[PDB]
Amino acid sequence: TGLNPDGLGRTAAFSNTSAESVSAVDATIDRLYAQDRIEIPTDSRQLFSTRGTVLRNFEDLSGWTANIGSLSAETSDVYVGSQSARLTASSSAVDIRYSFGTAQDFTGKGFSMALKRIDVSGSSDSTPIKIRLVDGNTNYRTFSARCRPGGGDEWGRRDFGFESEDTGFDVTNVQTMTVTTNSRSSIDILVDDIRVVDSSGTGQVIVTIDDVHTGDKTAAEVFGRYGIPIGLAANAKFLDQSSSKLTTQEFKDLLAKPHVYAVNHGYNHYDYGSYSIDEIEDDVIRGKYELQDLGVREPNINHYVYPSGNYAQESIDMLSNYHVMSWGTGAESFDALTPNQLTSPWHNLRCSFDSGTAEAEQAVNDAATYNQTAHIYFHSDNVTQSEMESVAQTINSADVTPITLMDFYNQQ
Amino acid sequence: TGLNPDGLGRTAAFSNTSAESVSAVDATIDRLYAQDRIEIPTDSRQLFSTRGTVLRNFEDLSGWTANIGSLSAETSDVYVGSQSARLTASSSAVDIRYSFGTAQDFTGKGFSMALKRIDVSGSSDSTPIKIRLVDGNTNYRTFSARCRPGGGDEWGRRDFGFESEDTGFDVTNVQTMTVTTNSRSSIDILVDDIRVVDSSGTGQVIVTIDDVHTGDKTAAEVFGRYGIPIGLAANAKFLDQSSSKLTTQEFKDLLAKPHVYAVNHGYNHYDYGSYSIDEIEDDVIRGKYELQDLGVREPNINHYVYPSGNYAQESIDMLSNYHVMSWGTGAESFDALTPNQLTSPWHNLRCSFDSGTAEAEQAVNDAATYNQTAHIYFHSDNVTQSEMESVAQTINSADVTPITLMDFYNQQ
Amino acid sequence: TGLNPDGLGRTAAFSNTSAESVSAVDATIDRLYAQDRIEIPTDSRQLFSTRGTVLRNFEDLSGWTANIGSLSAETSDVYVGSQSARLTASSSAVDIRYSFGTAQDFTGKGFSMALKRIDVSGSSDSTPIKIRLVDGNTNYRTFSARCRPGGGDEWGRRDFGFESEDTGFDVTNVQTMTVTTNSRSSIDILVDDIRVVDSSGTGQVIVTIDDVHTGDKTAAEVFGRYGIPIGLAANAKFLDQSSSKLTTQEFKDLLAKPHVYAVNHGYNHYDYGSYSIDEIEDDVIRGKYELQDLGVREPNINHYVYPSGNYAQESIDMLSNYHVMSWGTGAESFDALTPNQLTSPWHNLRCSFDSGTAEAEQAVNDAATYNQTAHIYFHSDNVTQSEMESVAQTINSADVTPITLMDFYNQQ
Amino acid sequence: TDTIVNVQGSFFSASASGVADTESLLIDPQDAKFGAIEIHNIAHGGSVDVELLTSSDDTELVEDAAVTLDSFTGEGISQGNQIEASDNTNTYIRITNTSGGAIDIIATGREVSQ
Amino acid sequence: TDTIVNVQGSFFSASASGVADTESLLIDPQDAKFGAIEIHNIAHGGSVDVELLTSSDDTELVEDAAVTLDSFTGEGISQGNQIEASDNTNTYIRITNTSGGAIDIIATGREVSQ
Amino acid sequence: TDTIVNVQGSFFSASASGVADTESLLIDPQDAKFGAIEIHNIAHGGSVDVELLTSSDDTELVEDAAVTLDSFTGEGISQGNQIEASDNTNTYIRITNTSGGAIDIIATGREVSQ
Amino acid sequence: TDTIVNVQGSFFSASASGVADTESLLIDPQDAKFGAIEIHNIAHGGSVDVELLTSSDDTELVEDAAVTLDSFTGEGISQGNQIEASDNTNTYIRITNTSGGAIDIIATGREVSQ
Amino acid sequence: TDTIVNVQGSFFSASASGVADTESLLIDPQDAKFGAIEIHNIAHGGSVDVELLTSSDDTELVEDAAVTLDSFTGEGISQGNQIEASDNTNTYIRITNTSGGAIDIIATGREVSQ
Amino acid sequence: TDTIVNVQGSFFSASASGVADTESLLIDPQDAKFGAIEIHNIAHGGSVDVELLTSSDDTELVEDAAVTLDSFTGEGISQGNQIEASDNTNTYIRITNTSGGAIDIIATGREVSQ
Ligand SMILES: [Mg+2]
Ligand SMILES: [Mg+2]
Ligand SMILES: [Mg+2]
Ligand SMILES: [Mg+2]
Ligand SMILES: [Mg+2]
Ligand SMILES: [Mg+2]
Ligand SMILES: [Mg+2]
Ligand SMILES: [Mg+2]
Ligand SMILES: [Mg+2]
Ligand SMILES: [Mg+2]
Ligand SMILES: [Mg+2]
Ligand SMILES: [Mg+2]
Ligand SMILES: [Mg+2]
Ligand SMILES: [Mg+2]
Ligand SMILES: [Mg+2]
Ligand SMILES: [Mg+2]
Ligand SMILES: [Mg+2]
Ligand SMILES: [Mg+2]
Ligand SMILES: [Mg+2]
Ligand SMILES: [Mg+2]
Ligand SMILES: [Mg+2]
Ligand SMILES: [Zn+2]
Ligand SMILES: [Zn+2]
Ligand SMILES: [Zn+2]
Repeated sequence: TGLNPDGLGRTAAFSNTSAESVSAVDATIDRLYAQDRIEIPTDSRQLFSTRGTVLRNFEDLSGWTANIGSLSAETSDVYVGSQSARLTASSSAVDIRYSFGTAQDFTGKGFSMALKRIDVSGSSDSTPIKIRLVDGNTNYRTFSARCRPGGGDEWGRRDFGFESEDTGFDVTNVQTMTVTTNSRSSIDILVDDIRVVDSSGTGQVIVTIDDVHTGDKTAAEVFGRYGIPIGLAANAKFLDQSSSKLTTQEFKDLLAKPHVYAVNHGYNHYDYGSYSIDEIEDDVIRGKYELQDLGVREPNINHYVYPSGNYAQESIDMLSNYHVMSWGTGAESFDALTPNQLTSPWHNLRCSFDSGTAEAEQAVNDAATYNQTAHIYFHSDNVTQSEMESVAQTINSADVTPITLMDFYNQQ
Repeated sequence: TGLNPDGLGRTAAFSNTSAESVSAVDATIDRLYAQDRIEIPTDSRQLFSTRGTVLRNFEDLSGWTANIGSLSAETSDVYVGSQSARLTASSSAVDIRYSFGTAQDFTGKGFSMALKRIDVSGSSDSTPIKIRLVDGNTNYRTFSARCRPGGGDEWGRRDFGFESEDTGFDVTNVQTMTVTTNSRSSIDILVDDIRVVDSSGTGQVIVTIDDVHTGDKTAAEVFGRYGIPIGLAANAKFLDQSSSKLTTQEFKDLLAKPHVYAVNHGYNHYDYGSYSIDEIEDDVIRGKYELQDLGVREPNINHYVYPSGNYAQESIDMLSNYHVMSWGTGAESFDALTPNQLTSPWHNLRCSFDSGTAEAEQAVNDAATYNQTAHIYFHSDNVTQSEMESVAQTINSADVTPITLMDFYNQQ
Repeated sequence: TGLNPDGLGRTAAFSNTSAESVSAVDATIDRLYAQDRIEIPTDSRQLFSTRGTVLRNFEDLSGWTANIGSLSAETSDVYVGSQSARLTASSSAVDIRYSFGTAQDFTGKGFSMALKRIDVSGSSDSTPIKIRLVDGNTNYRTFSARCRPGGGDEWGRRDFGFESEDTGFDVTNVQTMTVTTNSRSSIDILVDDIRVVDSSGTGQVIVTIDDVHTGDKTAAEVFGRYGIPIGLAANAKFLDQSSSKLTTQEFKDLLAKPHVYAVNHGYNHYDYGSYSIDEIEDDVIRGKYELQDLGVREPNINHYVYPSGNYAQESIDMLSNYHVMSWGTGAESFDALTPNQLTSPWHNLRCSFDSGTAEAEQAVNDAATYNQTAHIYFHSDNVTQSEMESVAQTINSADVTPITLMDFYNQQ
Repeated sequence: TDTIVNVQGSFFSASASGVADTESLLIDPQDAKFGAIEIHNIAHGGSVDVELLTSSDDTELVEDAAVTLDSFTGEGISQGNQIEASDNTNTYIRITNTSGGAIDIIATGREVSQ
Repeated sequence: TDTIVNVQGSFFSASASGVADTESLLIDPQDAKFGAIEIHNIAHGGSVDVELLTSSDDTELVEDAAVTLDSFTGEGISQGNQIEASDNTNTYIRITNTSGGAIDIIATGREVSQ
Repeated sequence: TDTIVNVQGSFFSASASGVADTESLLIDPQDAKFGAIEIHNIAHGGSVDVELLTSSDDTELVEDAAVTLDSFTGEGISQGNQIEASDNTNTYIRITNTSGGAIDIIATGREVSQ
Repeated sequence: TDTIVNVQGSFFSASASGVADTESLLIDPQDAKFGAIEIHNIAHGGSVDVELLTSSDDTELVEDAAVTLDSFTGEGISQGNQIEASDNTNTYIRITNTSGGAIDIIATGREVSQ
Repeated sequence: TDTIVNVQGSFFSASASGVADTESLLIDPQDAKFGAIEIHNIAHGGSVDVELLTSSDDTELVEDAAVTLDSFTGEGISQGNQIEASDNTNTYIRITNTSGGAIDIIATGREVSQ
Repeated sequence: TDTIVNVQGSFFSASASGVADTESLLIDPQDAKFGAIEIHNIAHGGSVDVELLTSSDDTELVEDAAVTLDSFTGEGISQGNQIEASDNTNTYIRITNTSGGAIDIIATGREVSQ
């Protein structure tokens, strides 16, 4: 045992102690048996923000022409440097254009931009925001991301997915760069810091299945037929609730398959805006420890997927204590798509094939063609087996590597 | 001190506590002094299983011809997908052939396959299993791995080492691939999921020395003459036992050299099948903490080497709580050899030069030529200084990077 | 709560405990809330030492000609192998030359060497040590590092920064290499193990600012203009001390910017040689936990910068419990410069622009040209805004990727 | 000097078998000879909430102050308590089943003087 | 030798239902028969600050020394305390509500001799 | 003032050698002079389940309430317990072998007054 | 057998309001009726050093042995001490302010026999 | 009320110098005045196994039940035990050397009443 | 029932100022009125080794058994000990300076009956 430690207050030398909860300021442990971390040491929020090189800094707006809408310097609400750009429009889109002094080559370059949504209103409270490269022949290549409430409430980086290309576009002969939105009754969005990253590596696909429906068993067989890794975005409370959900044993059996892994989706699927940050934090923590009891270990359980796709910087800040990366939701091909190098592990979306496979299959083909990572997702209750097979055959036939979220984060 | 924490049961506010053993359900620690981990957060067992792309799928056996032996669908005992392949033979080898619809280019591609041994009997209870590529001129390139009891008792991936090549083989013009075994009185082995990984990087060599013999001092000098890293697969009980073993000070002095590192081999060398899983777990845990007291720290002490090369999925499951990677034993050149990207960190072998340097030197030359990683090993009591010099000169003269196990695992 | 744990001595079953300090031999924790590590599991000291391949071995000194000074075998004080080389001179430089049997190509190769300073005296107790490559036309390319007291007191690897090149130097046609020093009254230095690493990647720049002066706010704006990452080498005691130092809120506001990160510089800037190792250890530990309270997290807080650039192997050994990497100080372009692959994360320097930007700007241009990493630094009280702007514009216009220390260490 | 052997003061227990899903064991210090109790152990055959109540009435429980002290999950023993109650201060301890099924509750401790 | 059964000394409690947002339970050792108390338990129906006060006056609280001992958050029990107060040393324990709403506070312990 | 030397109250133990695989040591407070016990130590020669039982009968064990307190694995000592039982409250402690073979069980503690 | 109710021995406290920056509360066991004390609690309104001193003089503090026991930072309570002092062994406890400003110190515990 | 000073009950110790490699200190409660003991401290000059034994014989050790309680490695003190033994229940504590060489063993504690 | 106030048993201390580098405070239970001691506190002005010794002689220390209990580094207090010694069992506690310079040692505790 020894004698009691040095100090005043209650001091004690013990042999063996058992506790439910221990709080310590300092803990000196000679040999640690604590594989199940709740709090992770890594803060991922700003690690990737400065990867690649700054293309457009917006520190001088003279090089930019407002084609439609209006452009002004923002000098108090600044992401990076002395200033950022305010993009403003009434009953119109904004389209701002930068002509390069010389032809640019953007072969295998991926695009990223800092964004804050002040106001968007009209048909929607959100817009696609597009980075759009123009060649000598006025062909466009469009990459896009979403300026939504919640995720856009504070400055955050979007990594732009390929959207569209005009036939014969020459990426070696880029003359002009364009930042543009859809038309809305009001637009007020801040941009800064367009970044270029190397994305010359092979195209990649990540598949996730949400909310632990019974159909995940047929999914595991179908994506198994091509060795495509599946992430189960798992809510541990949902296990054994009903015949429509996996049993605990079925879930453990799925995770024992070499291509199925689990990521946290909160114990009871508490989404941002529907619950307090404290309730969501408890849901996140309980999801983590319950999945750890089910045998989901470190690299896997460091990933989260936002319940209902809802998030903000508030939730990211909380989640960053527990997880390194998270994913939202979208319904179009470019939502799946990011460069192979991220600049935010928190603001990226996934493309649903719950409502038809076309956008997700388009994303997989585009990931192959334009050297990007496509993250596609579904709930297995919404998708028929022949639809899963269509997607899985699309992934097999495309020039993509299907990967885990763990692999994707370890690449950053 | 503060007042006692919230709750019923025995609650206590302390200043300073000392304990031999602490059990907690949850521990909140503001500042952690716990560099010496026993139980590691990372589960490596299935991380690498889905790397690369599936080449051969076995979901349709129509594309395969049984040249010798027999081939049938296994739909009940499936690794990946709807089915796997049963390879069966009586008093013969099995050789199954897939003809490609078009010429394949496998330059810098490494091969991996899922395997389960049901029954092998005759001359041996084990077989080499061979992936052969055959070109337009019927030249073969053979890669191989071992289907053994213990390690083959459950589904696990083998990463195939280069074995042999016919002169003038064109890897850009592969027309057929073959899965084949040696001849045995009975063969019953399941295969699934042949995977292709990129292995276009430089060739690599890992050298390990087992069982902490006194000859490790001369080894450190010899491999030191070319800056080749040595891993000591260390049993901490063996230190100071006899003149034939390193002293504790000699071992610490060896680890202070920039090219010598230690990996765990269990405190007292408890091998699978000779002891219970519980006794081996204790040996593993004690090996880890005793080596940590000797100053062996995290990336190094996350590696284990199987005592006597004995393992099964049972031991892998236990070891995965403590280690990220482990290595078995073999005596032929292809046993050293893996692609630079693994798909299992648990099922791969090392080549002995205890009984002559020829196979190990062959492996080093083949690693250089065919862009693979060779893991070679010895006990320093079995090997003369002039044999170590032969091997070390072979590594120096070959186009290989000699690397640590830490480097190799951090590449995965 | 349960019944008391197994054992003699004071055993206890608790619900909830609170403590200031907990000491345990074994701690089994089911769910760990301990993101704030003081003591890190990773020992970085010798991980990188065996990167790349040995070029020059010193195991046979016959291949070396002493042009000036003298060369002898050291067989007792050996870094690697059977021997190392003693370089000795009286009132002269040492210059030793190895002629290659065939022309070498060193395109994109970085150079590293093991070094120990026994004695240097005269104009200085230190010398530049230079690796020169010489081509068929007798053009030199010089790479250099510093042989200093403290950092040179024990065997350690230097990663050689580009210094100078003769016009028309052909790196594809290297005929001879030289190891050379400046002239001194006495030189006695040991060398071993010249290593070649691949450094063919893009050039890189790391910027650090020391000692948390108020001018870090203007620095953050200026380097922000081009999205260049700033590491603040932070002493937490200095915050709020005086108007010349950042406030705690200002510091937190700086770290909230996407391009500003913090690394440890000790709580109260205790440098080696001025204080005991124990006092410096306390400073390091306190610096770590105080910065952790300010929200600095794992990858960031695993970096240290030596106070006043002072270090020795004694300090490295202590620091290796807490940090993975540390940086010293220099005033010349080659001090900034390392290959992109290190072989020591402890012995490398940074170039000051406190006393004029010329050497740092030279380093940035050289990093771009010769595919190296430049680490440049300043105190923001010594540097005017126009000087920061000159440097930041130099970094923006050069073919370098500006990176974090975290990025740089994760590349190794 | 005088030597005396000290035997420890009066044992107290309250128990109930087969307490239904939301029912409770009411530990009443009126059942103690000394009229006050200190519960040391709660053996819980399943999940329970422990609650400390003051009554408005000297003899019956009519809830004034009530604090839910803690929740216990599953089967076990809460050893090492000092939850205290007296008749004169009208304090009651309620252990309420929360298991979703019938459980056995045994609470033990010591009588204390008022 | 003589055998004696030791029953433990006088139970003490202070309680208040529905203590308003910033109001307090003043635990006064003048209410003890022995004129000193040791509080073992604080059952807190919501967040509270616990405070130890010396009075200038022998009989009323006029604050001299005051130390805020600890803050408790939410509902529960602070078991295993030994916060001590006496009349003659004019020591008071104040448990102050901080919940943002009305709470029940029950403090229990033992009387101690002066 | 009077000085008295306090020697601690009556030692209690129950023991059994070679308890068969699923058999048990029944610790009965009827064997205590004071009719109540507090077990401090359970020395277990192999794996055991500890169980606290109330009887319907004043003198024999007919199970009413039963709670399995804890499971001990292998050989050792559960030191520092306060599991309590009395005759009048018909409380029994059962230590049941679970080892798969014969074991020695020794339980020690103190007699308490009813 | 005889039943006796044990009330715990004499409460002791020392206190000072507004102790200046480097001033101290001298806890003197001469102020105890029994001439020895055991301090259990130190409530510290700010940072303090606690120091145990032996005097050369039977009645006044003239420092012989002095050991600085521990340093407390900020406001709180050091609960669960047993720092002991007696008049006959000329032992004093000094609690010295280190806060940089005026603080309240309250120390509580028990009188012990010499 | 009556004030009494409580001095703690009879000190007990067993000791042996130079206990050979596999020899033992037999702590026998027959050596206690009250015939029962509670060992608090085991000071072990090297590695020891501690063992609790019941005898078949009232006066000599003939092993019935034996449980190896715990193993101590190297030199130190096992403080805070309550291993208990009595003459009438024929309980012995054996501390067996396991060091590979001669050691000093000192066990201290308190006599308890039977 | 009878109420008695229990004041705790006789305070014991041993102290030495300016103990030289390798010298020691010998705590001798012969100095206790009851002839046995339990040391609770060791206040150490610098590094010390604590050692428990049995003497061959009834009245003087001639080392028989000796065990080095623990080593304390720097200045502080080892609070909450129960190291025990008696005259009749010839047990001594030696606190030996190891600081490299002169230190103050204060040991406090309680007298225990033999
Ligand atoms: Mg800007
Ligand atoms: Mg298959
Ligand atoms: Mg050498
Ligand atoms: Mg009443
Ligand atoms: Mg109420
Ligand atoms: Mg009344
Ligand atoms: Mg008064
Ligand atoms: Mg005040
Ligand atoms: Mg008065
Ligand atoms: Mg009865
Ligand atoms: Mg029942
Ligand atoms: Mg009755
Ligand atoms: Mg006096
Ligand atoms: Mg002094
Ligand atoms: Mg006197
Ligand atoms: Mg007897
Ligand atoms: Mg037996
Ligand atoms: Mg008898
Ligand atoms: Mg004597
Ligand atoms: Mg001796
Ligand atoms: Mg005698
Ligand atoms: Zn969901
Ligand atoms: Zn071995
Ligand atoms: Zn500095």
